[PDB]
Amino acid sequence: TWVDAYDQKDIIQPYRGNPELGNLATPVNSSNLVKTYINNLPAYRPGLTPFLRGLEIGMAHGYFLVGPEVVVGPLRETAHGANLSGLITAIYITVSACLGISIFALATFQGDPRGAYNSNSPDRLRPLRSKDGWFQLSGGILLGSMGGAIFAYVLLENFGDLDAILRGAVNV
Amino acid sequence: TTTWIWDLHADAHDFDSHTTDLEDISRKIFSAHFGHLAVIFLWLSGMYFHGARFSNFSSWMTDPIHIKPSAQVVWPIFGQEILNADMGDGFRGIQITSGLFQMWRGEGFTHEFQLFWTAIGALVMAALMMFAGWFHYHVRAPKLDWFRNWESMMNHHLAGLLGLGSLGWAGHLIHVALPTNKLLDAGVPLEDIPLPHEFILNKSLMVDLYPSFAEGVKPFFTLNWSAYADFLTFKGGLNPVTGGLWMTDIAHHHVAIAVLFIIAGHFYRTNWGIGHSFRELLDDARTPKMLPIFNFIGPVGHRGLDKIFETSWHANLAIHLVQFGTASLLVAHHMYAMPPYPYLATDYATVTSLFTHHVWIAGFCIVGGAAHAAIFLVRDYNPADHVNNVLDRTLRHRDTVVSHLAWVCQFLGFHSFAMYCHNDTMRAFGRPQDMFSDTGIQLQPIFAQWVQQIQTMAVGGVTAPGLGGPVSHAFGGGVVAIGDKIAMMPIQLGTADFLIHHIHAFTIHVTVLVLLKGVLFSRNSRLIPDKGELGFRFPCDGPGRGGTCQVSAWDHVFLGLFWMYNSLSIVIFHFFWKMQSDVWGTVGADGTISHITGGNFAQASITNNGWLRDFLWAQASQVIGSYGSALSAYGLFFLAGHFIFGFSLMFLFSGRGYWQELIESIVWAHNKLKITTAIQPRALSITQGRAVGVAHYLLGGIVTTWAFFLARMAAIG
Amino acid sequence: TLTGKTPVFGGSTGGLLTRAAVEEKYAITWTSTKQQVFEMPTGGAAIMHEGENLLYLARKEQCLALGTQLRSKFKPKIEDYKIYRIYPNGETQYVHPA
Amino acid sequence: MTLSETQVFVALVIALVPAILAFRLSTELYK
Amino acid sequence: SHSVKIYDTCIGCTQCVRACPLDVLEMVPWDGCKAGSIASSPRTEDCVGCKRCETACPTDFLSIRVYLGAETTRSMGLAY
Amino acid sequence: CNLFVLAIGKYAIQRPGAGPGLPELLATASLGHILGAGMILGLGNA
Amino acid sequence: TLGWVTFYWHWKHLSVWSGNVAQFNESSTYLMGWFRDYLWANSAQLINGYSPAGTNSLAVWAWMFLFGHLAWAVSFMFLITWRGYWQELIETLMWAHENTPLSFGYPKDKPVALSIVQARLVGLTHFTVGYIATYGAFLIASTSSRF
Amino acid sequence: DMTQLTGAYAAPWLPWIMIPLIFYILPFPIFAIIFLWIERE
Amino acid sequence: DMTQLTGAYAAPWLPWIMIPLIFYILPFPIFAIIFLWIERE
Ligand code: F6C
Ligand code: CLA
Ligand code: CLA
Ligand SMILES: CC1=C(/C=C/C(C)=C/C=C/C(C)=C/C=C/C=C(C)/C=C/C=C(C)/C=C/C2=C(C)CCCC2(C)C)C(C)(C)CCC1
Ligand SMILES: CCCCCCCCCCCCO[C@@H]1O[C@H](CO)[C@@H](O[C@H]2O[C@H](CO)[C@@H](O)[C@H](O)[C@H]2O)[C@H](O)[C@H]1O
Ligand SMILES: CC1=C(C/C=C(\C)CCC[C@H](C)CCC[C@H](C)CCCC(C)C)C(=O)c2ccccc2C1=O
Ligand code: SF4
Ligand SMILES: [Ca+2]
Repeated sequence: TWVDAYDQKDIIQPYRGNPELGNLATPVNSSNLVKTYINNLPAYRPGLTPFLRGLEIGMAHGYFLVGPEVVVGPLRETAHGANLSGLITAIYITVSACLGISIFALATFQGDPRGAYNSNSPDRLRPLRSKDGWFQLSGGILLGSMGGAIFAYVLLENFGDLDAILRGAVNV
Repeated sequence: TTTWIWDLHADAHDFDSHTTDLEDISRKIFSAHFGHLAVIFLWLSGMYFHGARFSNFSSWMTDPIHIKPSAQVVWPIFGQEILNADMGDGFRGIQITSGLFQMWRGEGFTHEFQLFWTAIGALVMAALMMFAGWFHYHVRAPKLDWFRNWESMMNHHLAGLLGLGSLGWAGHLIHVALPTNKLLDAGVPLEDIPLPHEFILNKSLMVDLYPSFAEGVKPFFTLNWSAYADFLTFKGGLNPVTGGLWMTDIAHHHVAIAVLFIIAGHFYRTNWGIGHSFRELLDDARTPKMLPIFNFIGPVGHRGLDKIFETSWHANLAIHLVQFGTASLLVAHHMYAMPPYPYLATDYATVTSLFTHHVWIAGFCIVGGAAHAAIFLVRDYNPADHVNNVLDRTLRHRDTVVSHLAWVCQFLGFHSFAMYCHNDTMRAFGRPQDMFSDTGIQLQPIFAQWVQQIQTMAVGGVTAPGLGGPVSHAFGGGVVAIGDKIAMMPIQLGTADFLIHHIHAFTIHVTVLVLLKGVLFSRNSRLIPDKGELGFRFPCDGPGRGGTCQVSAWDHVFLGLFWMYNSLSIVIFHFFWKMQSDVWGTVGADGTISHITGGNFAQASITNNGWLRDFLWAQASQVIGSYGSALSAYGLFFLAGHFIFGFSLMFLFSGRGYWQELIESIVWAHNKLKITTAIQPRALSITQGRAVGVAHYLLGGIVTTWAFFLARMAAIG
Repeated sequence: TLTGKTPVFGGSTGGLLTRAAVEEKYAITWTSTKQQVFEMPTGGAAIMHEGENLLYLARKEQCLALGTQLRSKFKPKIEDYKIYRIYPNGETQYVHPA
Repeated sequence: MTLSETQVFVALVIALVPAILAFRLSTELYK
Repeated sequence: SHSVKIYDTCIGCTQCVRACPLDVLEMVPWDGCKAGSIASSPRTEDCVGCKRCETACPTDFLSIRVYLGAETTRSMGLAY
Repeated sequence: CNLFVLAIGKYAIQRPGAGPGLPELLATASLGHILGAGMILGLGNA
Repeated sequence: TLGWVTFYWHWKHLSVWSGNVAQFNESSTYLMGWFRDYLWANSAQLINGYSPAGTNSLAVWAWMFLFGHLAWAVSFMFLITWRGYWQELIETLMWAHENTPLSFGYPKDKPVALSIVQARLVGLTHFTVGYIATYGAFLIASTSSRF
Repeated sequence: DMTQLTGAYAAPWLPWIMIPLIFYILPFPIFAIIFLWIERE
Repeated sequence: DMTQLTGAYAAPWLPWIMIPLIFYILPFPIFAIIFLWIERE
């Protein structure tokens, strides 16, 4: 009754062909579409310097973090005040997150680290295995998210001239 | 010891705890079900007898707008006859909130002998149930292949129990309840109402109420069914005299579902080759036979699942308790919004009590469905039957299921409840424009508002041209008024309704999280790899591994009872405030609606302070100002429910090691005066102290809400 | 140094984690006389092979709970199970029976 | 009158369904 | 780690060794009781502290006592 | 009537268990009265 | 016990200071009189410190009143639910973190549930903070708004 | 109306963002993705 | 006076800077310093 179980093909497989590992190979973690997308995100893109990983992660993140306080925050009744409070929110979150990245690296990499950053760890999802990769990612995320936030701030502060550009009103 | 006394009452009705033979277990179950039917028939005999002998039912049937229903009189001892309140019509009793009078009027009852002969028939059929339980156990008990005939049981319960039950009730509606309620709504007094057999003997007496009866049963057999379209109607809306549903819609309902259920009772193959079998339906639900969206369920699929239903009574009790929760939740939501009984919707004490009762019945049944799901996995589940099927694969990704549920519970708790704490803080600051409100930062429930607009546009008649009125007036349409009292009106949904619905989604998802983690980790976990060998119900596995208190599947049912209580209390509080604020009230002589609490749900229910002040503090003035009046039993039950809640925390917060060392000193003082007993005084066990603490917590909290709901609605409702 | 077929198993989310590769691991090896279904301590059902088996587990309590099931839930009993502790440098220590 | 804003947003949401089905047809046809 | 002490009231019934899910306890020959054997705790660094051995001990008071000590990864029962 | 003839013309094709014959006639006649009642009422209003 | 002591001191003195010392004398002999005339009657301006009608100087005491009711309720989680429920929940969260991409953090200290003694202490701390912040807000706001 | 691009249709902000997205924001990422696809070894 | 936080006491700019410093500027550096103190080996 159970003898022909595990003989027909199944789209759910043991993770890395090992049924003793505590994971499964699903379409969400192991299909060709999600592996092409996730492994080419700047956290995982092969060959990148740790700083350039941080710069792309920062520039994407600081850009959208200006957004929420501009539209729904306490300064939202005036345009110039809402853009400033959205910029300061993205600045404060970035400094706090990059302080957390730095003190993570100062705490984890003391001798041989415990857990996923140990020298024996086969953690494919956590590949930044040295402290100089973490400090360069910290500086990359800081500079990228500061730049992405002030880019969103400059676009939103000049929204009246930027809307006139995108409607051809500058050609009068 | 005294532990044997408590263990005997707890080991009473679980039958596989004895010698486990399935045929003898199935026979004790089949005859105990006859005994529980005799208890229901004995309780139904009491409600019809107290309705026939101790009521104002004949007085209430004359004018049901100004008479309060009473069916319980109280003896004059200890001064307790103050609870006999004036109901109108000179009758002194207790205002009942069960709605028996509105049920009996819609069924066709007109006198107090018809309720008497219904009470005799329930007293007779209770004696017939406790003979069938004796006969089918002590004399002629069936054997196991009779219990395992699923296809015959499904065919006989769809077509025979539900199909012939609702066809037979459609016979009572058409020949008794349709003429009796048509004459009552056209204003005919109760001396002039014919007794319900005269609508059959005098066939001509039903001709002038329904002219299609002169043409007989002949259009039914010739499929000229449109001849009957005056007593079987697809109307919709409410009766403007009673506020109930149209009785001709009720008859055509119980006709259409009768044909649909008798058709459903020919689906399964029993003795004649025709039909589907349960095994062939379950052995085919697998890859590659399913849709390609469901390729994840694998090649075995549902193939090993029919051995569950061959052997496990607990697994069938798990499904059936869940669906009685689904049915009782439908009974709660559909009977307030489509009120099916005459003069029900304007009896606000009854609409409150009927919603609240059937919500609470459903919530206990859902916890029992998860409790007996965990009993099946511990006791009845054999892993050899389930290799790579949907039961085995669910247990092999239980860490993904519980951790994804734990995330969405945290998301729902932040994005529902912490927005109330945002709103409390913004209002205290004097920044109401920064609140989540209809006048601040709006959260319009646009998908529910879209459904309400669809449900109104469907009748006209874009997608249901056959109705005249709406399916419910809660969706749209207009105001239905009975006796200058609102029966049902459109229920507007704003930011306060977006927030409370995501509170409900939060508290249900956590209750699922407590119960599903108890079921999925009932046999083993990374902490206790042999948890199933310790049983379904055990206190812990010692203070080691950090501490393993409440790892058993029983203790997750214990924690799930608190979370069900917390979930359903907010559900009935949402109902009680929103109906008083936006639905119930009075149509004035001007033409304007003045609700009970005046429309304050939209602005005050968005903070915790408004629920404390405008709901809890304001509306409890009837239950605390009831001393020295007829509602004083509610005032005593209000404080009594507060007592048992605080009393329950002695059992929940403490442990039995304290109480056992406290007992030895009292055992010492009893021994110095030579009055010792043989049965040795023990503290309650760790599981007994949890069971006592959760039972008194739920009793204390529900009785408090019951006294608060019923004292307010018996005064101003 | 450790012989045995891995039991037929589709994998689960209850198996080995980061601790198994960086601190310590455990393996239980037993012989069976027939192909039969057992319950994994990590949840679910696996199929042991006729002959020598080998299963890697995360805790020593999971291997001893499997050996308790092998001694008590199968006729004939499976008593010959050996439990090892595997260190990340490959150093294998024989811990049960001692 | 012409389309409403809810009609345009319905068409944009529905068009994600042939966008996904063309992606899985393109990757099935080959690389 | 925890501390598992075996006292000389042990009647050598081997029930603590059968109850232990971590194989902490074994029987050694003693000549101090009728059964000729006493419980010992050699692998006490594997003890999780479940106290299943004390639940199994028939001697009044218990011949085996577990003292919860310093928490390690093994004594906390962590698979992660 | 023409739906009952359709039932005995296209449901000697669909049924694995035929003959336990007597009762799949009663099933095929029952489905003819079901599809007959739906089509007569369907054609009754077009 | 100190709840019963300070309830009696406050209700007797609120009756003496208002001149309504008689109203203490019929109502203090039954428990509804403490419930209706001390707890319910003196809560009226405290819970109106902010409302849809506006905010006033009792708003910090109304907010602390709900804050104290909240901390008392968080207490019941630590006192009714015990350890091994939470320890098995943390293993599923430790599973989810290890198998989630882009989550580069990893706990240096292994996450465990709070110990049996610790959550009796944590639950008693939330109970006590919830006890004192509730009554302390009620004692200030009911006395200072009546006098 | 006559001095700049407007739209008298439903959601007139949609061409305001879609034509920048389709024609000069997304093409260089799409050209870079296609370039990495045809150069990979 | 009634529209914003003012101070009619000496050095009213002191709560203008001390409450930002004490409550949301300095705590995350202090939490980071304490975190490095309790994690160091
Ligand atoms: C650090 C690192 C890390 C990471 C990375 O890296 C992470 C991540 C994850 C993911 C994966 C997920 C999803 C996300 C979410 O949604 O959720 C929220 C959260 C958050 C938001 C958190 C996050 C955090 C971030 C990332 C960081 C930040 C930091 C700051 C900013 C700094 C500052 C500094 C100063 C000094 C203060 C998760 C989660 C969870 N958690 Mg988990 N994390 C962690 C941390 C932590 C800690 C400490 C604790 C204790 C409290 C916990 C807890 C928890 C719980 C209960 C849960 C859940 O439920 C979830 C889950 O599982 O689902 C499924 N967790 N997380
Ligand atoms: C059409 C015939 C028929 C009918 C009406 C029923 C009805 C019932 N069966 Mg079922 N049963 C049937 C055929 C039928 N059975 C067959 C053929 C099998 C073998 C496959 C079974 C095997 C079976 C088992 C193992 C069990 C039942 C149970 C039940 C009860 C459901 C639980 C309940 O409380 O219902 C709700 C009750 C009502 C809706 C009220 C109406 C029911 C009345 C009071 C029953 C007595 C009247 C009369 C006998 C029914 C009308 C027939 C009469 C006109 C000739 C219900 C009385 C359960 C039970 O409770 O047993 C006592 C149960 O455990 N049945
Ligand atoms: C059709 C419904 C149904 C059926 C047939 C069963 C049957 C069973 N249940 Mg299940 N269960 C159900 C619903 C049901 N239950 C529901 C709704 C819940 C959620 C509360 C549960 C949760 C549950 C748990 C947690 C357990 C069971 C167990 C059992 C088994 C033994 C029962 C026993 O010995 O208690 C005998 C009855 C009592 C001891 C009565 C006590 C009930 C409460 C505390 C008192 C009533 C309060 C009252 C309404 C308030 C008035 C107070 C006033 C009088 C002062 C038996 C197979 C047990 C078992 O052994 O499974 C292996 C077990 O541990 N059930
Ligand atoms: C839908 C979808 C999705 C998603 C996506 C998303 C989520 C997006 C995002 C987006 C974003 C999130 C974006 C970002 C952007 C950013 C940027 C692009 C930035 C830039 C920057 C700059 C430019 C800056 C500069 C500077 C500096 C650096 C310094 C100095 C100053 C200045 C300002 C000059 C996916 C794919 C999943 C899938 C499919 C669909
Ligand atoms: C589980 C559900 C998750 C819920 C997530 C909730 C997150 C926060 C919700 C805010 C998002 C929507 O919030 C939306 O914002 C706009 C802009 O302020 C509000 O806009 C409204 O208030 C602002 C006040 O300045 C005015 O500019 C605007 O004229 C008015 O319409 C809308 O009332 C609100 O609907
Ligand atoms: C108070 C308390 C006790 C003590 C409670 C006890 C001992 C219950 C005693 C109840 C019995 C029924 C008292 C009555 C004894 C006789 C039955 C009296 C006969 C009276 C009849 C003639 C009416 C525990 O044992 C306990 C255990 C675990 C956690 C918490 C607690 C806990 O809080
Ligand atoms: S405190 Fe009680 S329930 Fe918890 S481990 Fe100890 S004995 Fe068991
Ligand atoms: Ca503002």
